[PDB]
Amino acid sequence: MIIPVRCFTCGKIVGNKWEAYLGLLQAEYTEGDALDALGLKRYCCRRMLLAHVDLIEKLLNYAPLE
Amino acid sequence: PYANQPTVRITELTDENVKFIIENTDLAVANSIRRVFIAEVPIIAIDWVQIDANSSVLHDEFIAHRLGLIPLTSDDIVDKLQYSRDCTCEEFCPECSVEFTLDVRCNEDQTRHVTSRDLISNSPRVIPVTSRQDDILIVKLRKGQELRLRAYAKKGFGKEHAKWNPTAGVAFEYDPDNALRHTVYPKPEEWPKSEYSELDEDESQAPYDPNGKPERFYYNVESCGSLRPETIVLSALSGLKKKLSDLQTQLSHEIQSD
Amino acid sequence: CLLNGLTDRDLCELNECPLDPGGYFIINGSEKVLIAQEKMATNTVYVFA
Amino acid sequence: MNAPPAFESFLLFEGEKKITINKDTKVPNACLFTINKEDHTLGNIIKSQLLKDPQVLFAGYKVPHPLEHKIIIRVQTTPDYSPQEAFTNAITDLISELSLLEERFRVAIKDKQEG
Amino acid sequence: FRKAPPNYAMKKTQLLKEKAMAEDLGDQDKAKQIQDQLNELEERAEALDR
Amino acid sequence: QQPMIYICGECHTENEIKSRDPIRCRECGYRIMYKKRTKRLVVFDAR
Ligand SMILES: [Zn+2]
Ligand SMILES: [Zn+2]
Ligand SMILES: [Zn+2]
Repeated sequence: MIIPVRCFTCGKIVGNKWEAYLGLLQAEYTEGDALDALGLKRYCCRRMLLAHVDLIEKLLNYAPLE
Repeated sequence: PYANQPTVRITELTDENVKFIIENTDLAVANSIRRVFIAEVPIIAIDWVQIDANSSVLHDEFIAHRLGLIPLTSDDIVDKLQYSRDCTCEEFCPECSVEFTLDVRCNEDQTRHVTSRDLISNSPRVIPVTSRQDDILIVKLRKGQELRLRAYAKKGFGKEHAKWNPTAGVAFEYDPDNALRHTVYPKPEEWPKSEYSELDEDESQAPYDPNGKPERFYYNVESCGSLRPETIVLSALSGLKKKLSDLQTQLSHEIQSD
Repeated sequence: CLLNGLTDRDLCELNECPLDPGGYFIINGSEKVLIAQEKMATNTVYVFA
Repeated sequence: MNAPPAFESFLLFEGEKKITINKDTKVPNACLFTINKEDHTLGNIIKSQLLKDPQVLFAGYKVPHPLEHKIIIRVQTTPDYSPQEAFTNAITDLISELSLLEERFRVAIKDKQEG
Repeated sequence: FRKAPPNYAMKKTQLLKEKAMAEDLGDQDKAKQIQDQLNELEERAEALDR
Repeated sequence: QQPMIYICGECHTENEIKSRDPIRCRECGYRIMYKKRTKRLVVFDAR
């Protein structure tokens, strides 16, 4: 529902990289290049950004008030 | 009938990871230092979260869980603080803990991004990693929601929980050529040469070596950002030395009592 | 139904998600679904032995 | 619901001894050291150090059960060298070695930074 | 006195307006209901975009 | 002196509801309303 804070297997902080990864994908980069541009060497930490689903948006659509 | 004279040589020192080499030491010592790197390294981290008003879309415990995982720079504070369990006072005293406060409320129309930068610490030096590269996203708030809480941090080590795990990933590897045959390749040609392999590209693996002991352990400790890597190594060495010292004292007392 | 051809905006505002397949009744506040039963086709001659 | 707390793996409980010596009877000069609230970290290195010592005929540790935080170290020396002093010597030299390693690592770092 | 659109009844208000327009056979009432529904939809779209 | 404040379903407006009273929002008028968080010492361990 939200990007984790750390890679389950490794432990490297990955939570602070979701917005950057999205920006890099948006401008021109491709995933395979954006991932190493952020500095994710081990394939264990890449699954965090590739596989992660972003449901928090759908959750925010149900605004309590206004 | 005594110990050995290990040597050390750093190959790559940065503010993010350290790659060094240890020579003339036993495998047990190397792997033990590794396990101390991962498990027994003092570090600060959030451990007590009191939530006063949480109107976000995530659970109450989700916020505390995430806040448990945000690293905190402890370069010179972990050594000074004392474990809360061994403190001699009630409530989280500043001498034995670091307090945190967070109070955000999405008023404008655009969705907020409550990042670690909202964690206003009382102490100057104990802050999340934002000094010098976005910040750890905690939760997203929408107009009308709010999140008020305060949490305290305390010293622990990875063995108790992962939050106290300073190292991202320790790359430990010795004898890059399979000279001691500790592993048997069914088809050696099919395997790629190790980064530390001195062997040329023709031969697949070094010839067997009967009278050969493991030396030249290669380390690639990688700090998560809480402590500096060389600081992790120094703390691990000091902690292991202390554990041995305590054990020796206990054994001495036991023998004397007998 | 009240959500016949309704945009995802209104669905979200009605505390419902656009992904819900639907096609299930609400009795006493429980989602009831009818299992498709099967039987022998009618008006067809079968010769069993 | 019955998950034990995380502090039971390293913190001693009131009344439990950190280290207990128990002489064995099957062979002369053989003792079993029992350590509470420890793991392979603090047993494997001692095992190796005891192996280095030539006067130590047998040396080995074990973990009775992973869920239990306890280890047993068995040591058997020549008749003229009690296992207690073997253990003390092993720990003393191991501490000396780690201190020397720390000093060398520190000097290597301080030289690596602009040097 | 309290205006209707505020704040969570946008979809309910739109459905009510559509139902009233469908029920009403008058042309002027139908046009007014359609215009009100279109205005409500536009306001909701603007709020969502913001 | 606690009148057991409630939160309207869709208005998200507070209401003062006492015993032996209908459950409705002060305005519009709906039949759904949730309670407000306790005031107790909700303390979690970030474990
Ligand atoms: Zn990973
Ligand atoms: Zn204190
Ligand atoms: Zn009402």
